[PDB]
Parts: sequence; C-alpha cells; structure tokens
Amino acid sequence: MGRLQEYQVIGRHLPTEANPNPALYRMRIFAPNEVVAKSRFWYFLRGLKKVKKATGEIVSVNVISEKHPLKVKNFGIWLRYDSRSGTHNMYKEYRETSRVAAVEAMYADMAARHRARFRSIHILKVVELEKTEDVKRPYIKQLVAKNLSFPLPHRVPKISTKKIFSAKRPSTFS
Amino acid sequence: RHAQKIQMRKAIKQHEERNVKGTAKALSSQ
Amino acid sequence: PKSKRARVYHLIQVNKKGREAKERLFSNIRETIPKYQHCFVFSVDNMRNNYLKDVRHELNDCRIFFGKTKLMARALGTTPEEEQADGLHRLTRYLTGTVGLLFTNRDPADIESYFSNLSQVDFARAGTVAPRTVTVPTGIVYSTGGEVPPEHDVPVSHTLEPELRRLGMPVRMIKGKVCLGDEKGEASEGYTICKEGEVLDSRQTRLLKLFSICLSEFKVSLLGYWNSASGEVTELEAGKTRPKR
RNA sequence: AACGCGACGAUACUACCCGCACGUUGUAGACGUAUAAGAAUAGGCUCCGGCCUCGUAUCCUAGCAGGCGAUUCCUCCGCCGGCCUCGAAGUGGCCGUCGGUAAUUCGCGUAUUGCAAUUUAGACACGCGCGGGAUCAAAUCCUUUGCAGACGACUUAGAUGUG
RNA sequence: GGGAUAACUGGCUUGUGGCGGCCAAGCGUAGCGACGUCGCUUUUUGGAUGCGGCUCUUCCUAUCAUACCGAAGCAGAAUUCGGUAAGCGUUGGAUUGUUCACCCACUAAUAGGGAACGUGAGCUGGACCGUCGUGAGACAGGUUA
RNA sequence: AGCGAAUGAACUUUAAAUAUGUAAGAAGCCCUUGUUACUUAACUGAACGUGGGCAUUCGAAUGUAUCGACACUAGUGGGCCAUUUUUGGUAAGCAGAACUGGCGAUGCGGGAUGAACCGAACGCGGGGUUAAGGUGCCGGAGUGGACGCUCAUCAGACACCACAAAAGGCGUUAGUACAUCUUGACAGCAGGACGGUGGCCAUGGAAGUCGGAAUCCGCUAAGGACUGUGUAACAACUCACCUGCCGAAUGUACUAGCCCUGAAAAUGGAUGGCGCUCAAGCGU
RNA sequence: CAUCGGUUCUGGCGGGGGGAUAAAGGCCCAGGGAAUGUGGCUCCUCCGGGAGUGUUAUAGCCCUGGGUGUAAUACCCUCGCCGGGACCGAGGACCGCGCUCUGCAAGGAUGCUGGCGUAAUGGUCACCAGCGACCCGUCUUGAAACACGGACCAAGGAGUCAA
Repeated sequence: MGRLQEYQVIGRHLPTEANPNPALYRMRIFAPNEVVAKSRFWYFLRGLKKVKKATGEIVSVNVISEKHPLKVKNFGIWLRYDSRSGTHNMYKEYRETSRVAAVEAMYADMAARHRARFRSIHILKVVELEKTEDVKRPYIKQLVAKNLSFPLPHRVPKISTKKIFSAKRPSTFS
Repeated sequence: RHAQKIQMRKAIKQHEERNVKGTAKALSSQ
Repeated sequence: PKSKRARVYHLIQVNKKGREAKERLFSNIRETIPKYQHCFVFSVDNMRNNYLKDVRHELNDCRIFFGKTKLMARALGTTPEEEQADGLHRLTRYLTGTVGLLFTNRDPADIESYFSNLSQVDFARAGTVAPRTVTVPTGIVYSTGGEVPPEHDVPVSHTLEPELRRLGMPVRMIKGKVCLGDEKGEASEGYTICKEGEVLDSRQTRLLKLFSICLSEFKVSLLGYWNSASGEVTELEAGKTRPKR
C-alpha cells in the first residue's frame, strides 16, 4: 500500500562482554519508507526472538529494487491473515512487473475480498514463478493462454467533466 | 431445517459405519 | 460456490470399487493367460448380452472375460515390450469395443461351430432396424400387443397403464381394464409401435419389451483368436471388417 | 387550484389598433445570448465512394458603434403583399415588388474622449405623445322572486311585454 | 432515631420448562458445549378471578366472517390445518361484587389490540405535635398541605 | 529464556511491560583533638568547638513567567459524566474504592440537531495556512484517480451492544483440507442388474420391498437374501453396482468477505433531505 | 502605471550529491537454457487451421559474467536564477549595521499621470437580498426541565444615621 520498494534490514543485539559479535539477523520487508521498515523489523524480531529496539541496533537498511521491471512476471504470494476466527494461510497469484507491484495488488485484493488490514496481513513468501506450468489460478492462467487477443466492448469515452452539455450523443465503440 | 440436517448427517455417518462393518427407567418403574 | 445440485447419498449395501477391481481384473487375466492354449476375441455389437451366462455354463471349461476394453487390452499388453506373450499385442488390436475374451483349451473349429450354431431370439435394443410392423389391436389390450391369439392372452396390468401412457400409447382405464379406445375397439385406430425399415428408438424398444415382443437376434461374432504354441494370431471372417483400434 | 388553463360575446370614456418621438419608466441580470432528424450503444451514418474517440465542430465573423465616392459583384439580409402552411402552450416555405449589401482594389474623413474609467447601444413590458382608422358597453346598489337562505350568498323578474 | 436511596421502562416485548446423564463440531491441551435421546413432573381401560362499563374517531394485523389458493379418506354435503389478504362487517344471555372459563340463543361472523408515565374525545358507576398509658392503644386535644 | 547452568507463581544466571516512594552538596562529608554535670575498665565513645580539604564543572538533564517568612482581608464548603486500575454480584442490569480528564465561570469550527463526542481556547481589523469534518448543488471544495466486492419486496452509507445459535440460504466471490480422473473422473443416454432361492420363522395370503433374526456362496464386469413404486400373493418398473457411447477436469466438508432471513404492531416521515446501483454503497 | 520594502500564493529554468556511484535499457562480447517453439520435415473433413520430431534457421525469448560506463533517467536531498498574482506602507531631520560604494533595494513608500472638485467619495435612515441568531429575570440542581414574575408608559423606590 502506498508506494513501496523492497527493503533489506539487517540488525543485531548490542554487543556485550558476554556475547561479542552477535547473531546479526536480516530480513526483507515492504514499507513506504525506512522509518516503517525499521519499526516493522523490530516488531518482527520482538515477535520471533528476544531482541528489542532498546537492546538492538539497525546494522543496515538497503533499498533493493526489481532486477527486470520492464518484463512481465507471475508472482506467487504465500501469506497469513488473521480474522475473527483465527490465522489463515492463503496462496494467491499476481501478474505484475515487480514484487512491489505484486504486493500492492495483494494488499488491495486482501482489503477488497477479506477486509484484512496491514497489521492483520503477514507476507511469508513472495516468489517469481519460473515456468508457466507453475501458475495454479485460472485468471492468470487465462491471461497466459496462447495467442491471447480480446476486444474492449462498451468503452465509455473520457469526456472532460466540466463539459456539462454535449450536442452529440456519445458512442461506446471506439 | 437444523434438526433435519443433523438427523440426515447422523444417518449418513451411522450407515457408513454399518456398511464398513461386516436402566433408570427400570428403577423408576420398580 | 452456491446454487448447486444436491447429490443424493444412497442408503445402499454395495459401493463403488474402482482401483481394487481394476487390479483384480488385471491379476485374473494375467493368471488365466498361461493356463489356456488359445485366446479368442469375440464381439457382441448391439445386444443385451444376458445370454453370456448360458454361454459360460456351456463353456465351463473355457474362461470368458468381459470387462472394460482398455483395461483388458493393457492387461494383455498393447505393445510388444509389455506383452505377456507373443502376438498378444497383435490381438489387443482386435480388442476394440464391445468385445470379450475367451481362453480355450479346445479346437478353433469346434469353437466356431458352437458360436455359429448358437443363436437366441432377444429384444430389439435401440438402433436396430425393424424387420416387421408391430401394431397393437384397437380395443381391449392384452399382455402381448395382439401377437398371440386374443383368446389365448391375459389383459395387461393397470400398474402398466401409466407407463404405457408415458411411452405414448393413448390408452384408458375402463372398468378395471386397460383399453386402447373403447372396450368395443370401434372408436380408435390401433397403435403402430414400429414400422418396417425404420430405426427403432428407445421408446419403441421399451414398448416392445413391455409387450414381451422380440425382434432382434443374439449371436456372438468371433473376430479372431491367438494360439500360444505358434504365438500367432488368426483373423476370422467377422474381424475382417470391423473398425480396428 | 379562490396567485392553474382554454374558447366565445359585448366592451362608453379611457385609450381600442396602426405609424414613429421618446421615456432622466421597470426587469434574479443581451452583448454573435446563432445551431431541430429519429434510433441503437455487444452499434450506427451515408452522397453507396466511404465515414464514426473528440462540438478544441458548423454557420456567422473586416468598414466613422461601422462615413462618402468609385472599380467590381449577383451573394447574403430585410419589410410588405400572393399562394399555401404550421393547433402539444400555434409558425415557417416558395414566389413577387421595394430597400440595404467589400466576393477584388482604391481615394477622401477619423486626431483633442488628451495614458484606463459600463464600449449608457438588446429584448420584453409599461407610460406619455403626435396623426390615421374603428366603437358608443356593462356590473353593483334599488324594488321583486323562493327552485335559496343564520347573514352574506344563490335562482328569478324589472325598458311595452307570451310584462 | 440516624444514613443511603427516590420513580421507573425506554431497538424493552411474543411459541415452544427446569434439572442430571449419554452423544457432541469445535475452543482448548482438565474445563465451556448445541440439536437430539433418556430419568422426574408423567398414567395398562374416556371453576379461576377480588377498578368496571357504554358511545364515537382513527389506525395495526397477531384474520372471527366474506374473496382466492396449498394439503388432509377431502366420495357428496359439512369441514380441519396452513398461505395472500384489514377492501367490508364483527352480538347477546345465564352467572358473578366485576371479569373470564364453561354452558345457552341468534348471526355470514357475531377476532384481538394501540392512541405511548394522564391508555384519542365524551359519559357513567390523609400527617405533625401534645398528654395519658404501653404485654396496647386512646383523646369533641391542638395544628397542618 | 533455559533446565546441552543447579534445583524444582511457589525453579533460577539474567530479566521484561506498567505505574510508584526516597536521595542527588558549602542548607556538604569526613577525618583531628579541647571541654562536658552524659557515658566507658580508660582520653574511651556521644554532644558542644577548633584545623583542613573544594569559590573556576560547587560535583546529573531540561525549564525557571522568582522564592521564602510574618501580619491582615473577601468569596468558597455542592457534585454529574467518562478512561484506566481494582473489589463484589446478576439471567442481564449493577454496586463500591484509587488516579486522571471534561463540565461548573468558556466563546468558536465540526458531528443535520443536542450537558457529557472530535478539533481548538477568545482584544479590534487585513492577508496566508491548517485541524477535526468534508469535496453530487442544497453546501465552500472532486460526478477526482487505482484495484476489487454487493442488487437488498422500504440494501448501505460507521451503531457494531443486542436480537444471533454449533441458526437457516439450489445468492456471489476468494481460500484450506481431503478424495476421483485418457488405468477414461462428475452428468447423461443405450443395455445388464443374474443363479442356489418362493433363503429361516411368522401370516388367510407376505416370492428382496405388512413383520423378527441372520444376512452366505456361485457367476462374475457387476448386481443388496435389496433402496423405492407396485400385486391379494406374483408378475412388472426402478435404485445400488457394472459395461458401451461421450470427453477433461471434477466433488465433499469447512473458512473469510458482501448480500437475504435471523420478528413486527399501531397519526404521515425520515442515512438531515433529495436522491444514489462499474454508486453519491463497502475495504485499502 | 513605474521602481522598492514586508508577508504570502503559484509556475518555469540552470547546476551539485546519494543509492547496487540507482535499478533498468541501447549497441557490442563471452557462455548456458527452455517454450505460450521461429524457419524446415511428417500427418491433417484444404479460402483456412490444427497435432507431432525438430533449439535460430527466413521470428525471437530467458539466465550468468564482462565493455561502452563515472551512460541516461526515476526517487530523495541540496546551491541558485527568472516570471505571474494578492494584502499591507507602521515611522517621520541626521545618528546604526552594511554593500555591488561619485551611489544603493542598507534602522518601515516614493516618483509620474488622469478624471472630478461635487453629494463624486463618505455617512444616517427605510426596505430587499445571502448568511447568523431560543424570551428576559428569579429559584433549584451536577446540570437541564418544571415553577414563579412580566399588558404598556411616566414619576417614586431599597446597605442609611448614631454609639
């Protein structure tokens, strides 16, 4: 949601006399900016291990972007979302040109279809499907159907919204 | 409808089991 | 999603078999192959095939298999790499449709003589052409549709009334008797179930079966056989002209 | 519908119509206040070639707020008549006369409103004038009636008569 | 005698009891647990009640009648249960302090309710002091809204 | 967290969150020896004094719109609501303590409207920018943009407390698990659905199908001592199951959205009103 | 209107820096790979269109490493330079800080010009229009609501004096 780019965040527990050179954990997340990146990094480490913001430091934050954002990819997203009944696994697919666009579409689709929120959605694993055989969903699969061509019936013309009155009745053909 | 569906499900389960397979009144009356 | 039909769960004692049945069919055919000297492939094109029981009882010492054509074909082996014996992959070429296997320790001439002398009158079955025109006489209708003499026939049943009406005979229930027209048989023309040289429908065939009238013939065609000693297949007169695989 | 509408009759003054002089007269607001197919939008239009996202289109659009004269043009307006047309709350076509008119070019005049000051300019309405035509009415009070009536109101009669 | 509280209901209310056992998808990792079924109430021969009543306007449907439908051994007739319907109508007697139930006569039938803490409009049928007592009350004693 | 440290909320190396008491200087600490009527076996301790030490960071940060003492004078002695913590209780209400905030004495913008909600505090004016709330005029600002979902016989437009349940839905979309499929799955159509056997008992009659109990075998491709219709009893049809034709994905239970139901009376009325349906409804 | 000062809104242009010294991409180079399989070959109810073997061929695509390359661009952060608009002009010799110093945009607006010089600006009344807006006081309570007083006007009228 918003404008997102890939962030890798590496962080570690503060060095001590007992445990110098700590474990130096890392993970990749999706945030509008580095502030939210760091905040959710500390959130997930607090949830997983016994590392807090007070006793930890951000070793590195790096913006990772798409290698080839001018080529069309299919992405499989495996995620957890918690509703009033509990936490559920879902695997969906998105035909996009970048992982950030795929996650944009995923958040929009979650909000539209299951009323899930940003803190209610956990993104476990987003993958680029290597082969077309790996597509499991009929919508993207019909988009990857061979020799795909379709018309665009009933296109309402884009008339300037201040053009209140028109003399000719508009057409919906081209 | 709830009662009917429960009865039908019980009948289906009992039939599946049986196809796979090959006192207080007394004291009160006394 | 929703808006779907409700499949009925039958309160039944026998269920679907599937894979275990397929496997035991393979096993039975494969254990039967070495026991017998010849394997005949026969065809029963458009017949009811309930007389196969009498065929088995006559040929007790011969093993007859009547299963799915593809399962039988692969049990015998369709290719000369997975064949159980030699030429059996050339007999799976004759295993095409409504066919069956007959493992025999007998003589091919005796088998062809039996299957050319065996012939049983049977009900028409759909798709057959009518040899004759069957017409139900106008008036009081009997249990044969006016084929046996009326003096030697019994009235048809009032529980067959609705089925006859559904199948399309304009009959009536007059004073406890089924009547086509009136009891006088003077107010209606008869009912021609089937006409000569006209392909019968399932409606007409079911009417003929209800009236117990047989217009077709049950005979087994012998497409070919295979001898294990020579490891060789023989083409017979019938198998000369049949859609092959 | 007592602040919705229509047809018809008769309308003395007043002003009832016309011509044109205007108004130190009103307006919920001229300033090119220009533009008629029907019908579909998973179709349509046509000149029958073709064309349709698109009205950022078409017409009209120059001259002392638009003068005078000429070369040149038969084009666009306008007013009257004649024949006809338009009734959903009523208009337009053709023809005829007469009047104006850059499609091209030119001459004579614009000044001084002084460096901007609504470019007072349209329409409908109403009033006051002139000179041309036309017309000479009703209602109320009053008396009376009882088909009416608390009282107003209503149905009647009252000019010569079937009073 | 002192202290607290001083009204109260206001998406309230209606048709299906409570208790214990068995089963029980689940939640959970013992405890909560519906629909059913069993045991008690409960079975082997057929008066209750201690503010009421009448007229008129309008509305609701939770419909007694009239209209139309679905089902029922619904032969016919007479009906029973249910559905849409408020367009149109909707009592009297006996008895009782009153009402209801039952019971009895007409009638097509002789339904039930609201008018919002004043049940639409109209009509009709006491507490403070004083004295004397206190195993307990009395006062033509006084005062008071 | 661990018990590859010991021991076993009552275990611990360590140690959360959360509020909360006290102390943070010359208004200081000591050390040293003179006196005392106190005290000690004693110039020995305690108190009263002397000398020293730091006056420049004099001994955390940030602020400081000064603080203290004495004397005198006026109006006050009520509480209501809400958050969090906590005690008890009911079928549900609810009752009581602690802190804090709002209101009393407070105007203004917004929530259509208003004690308790949100924003924000107030001299008279001009300009600019915002908040909460909004941008289909009424009404200033979008019939703004992207992706989806929903059609309700009085939808919904922030109420999510109640009715409300393990509820009903052959509405719609997304998803989880399990299962069957070119060894041909689901649906259909054409056919088989047989023999011992009218199995035993019972019945006037009961042959799979008024009833009790067992419920096996053969043939098998498969067929129940039978799932319904039917006969007085048969007969007959049909289902289970099987094969042929067809040809590629299906079908069972759950989960999550939006939608219908999940109960309503009585003057005519209310998302504020119009109206709104690829919204002017719902989510981001 | 011109030149300035203060506040502010809004367009445009020229540079610098940082990421993966952006990621990509174009053109080269070296390798590897597959299909939603390009040419070829096989079959195919032949305007036509499918199935199969078949890795660049008469299309191409994906992946890894290298060169142009310190490429461009997006995003973010930055140093400046031009244009358009609105509101305002407090003060009244010099002093001061300064600069781009014959002067200046530097401790607050001057210069030029036009019309009118009178109801023209301005003001007071009455009405219309858009927006806003409970009837005062007393009393009670935490607050409302209730309750109480109020037909109007003139004059009088209530913390004084002494110890």
